[PDB]
Amino acid sequence: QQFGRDIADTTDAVRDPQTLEILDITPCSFGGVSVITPGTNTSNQVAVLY
Amino acid sequence: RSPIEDLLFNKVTKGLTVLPPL
Amino acid sequence: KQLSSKFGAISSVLNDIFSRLDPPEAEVQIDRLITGRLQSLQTYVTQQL
Ligand SMILES: *[C@@H]1O[C@H](CO)[C@@H](O)[C@H](O)[C@H]1NC(C)=O
Repeated sequence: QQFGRDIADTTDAVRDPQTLEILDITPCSFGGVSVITPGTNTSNQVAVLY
Repeated sequence: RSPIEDLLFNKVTKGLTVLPPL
Repeated sequence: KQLSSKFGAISSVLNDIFSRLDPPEAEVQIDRLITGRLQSLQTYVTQQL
C-alpha cells in the first residue's frame, strides 16, 4: 500500500522514498472571512470574522 | 435540560463548511 | 460521488491533466469535467432548496 484513500477519492497519503514516512497529503486548507459593517449613513467602520 | 430533553438529545445521533446555528 | 466521478473526462484531478496533456484540448477536458460538476451541484442545490 503505497498511498491511502479517503471517502472523497482524494490523495491523503504517500510513500516517500528513502524515509518510508507517512506524510499525509493536504491536511491544511483555506479559511473563511466575513465583513460586518453598519450602514453608510452612520459610519464606515468594519469588523473581520472567521 | 429536562430529562425528556436529555433523552431526546441522547436518542438523536475537504471543501465543505457548516454554519453553526444562531 | 459526483466530485469523485470522472464525468467522461480522462482524470478527475486537474494536476495530472495539466502536467501530462498539451495546452490544446486540456482546457476542453477541464471545462467538460467542471461543467459536469456544475450541473451536479445546481441539481443538488435545487433539491436542498
Ligand atoms: C528506496 O530506496 C531505499 C534504499 O535506497 C530502500 O530502503 C527503500 O525500500 C526504497 N523504497 C521503496 C522500494 O519503495
